[PDB]
Amino acid sequence: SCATTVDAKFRPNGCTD
Repeated sequence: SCATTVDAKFRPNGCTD
């Protein structure tokens, strides 16, 4: 899972969850 603990805008743009 990509957006999970920290932030979606910190992790890569268009990542698979």
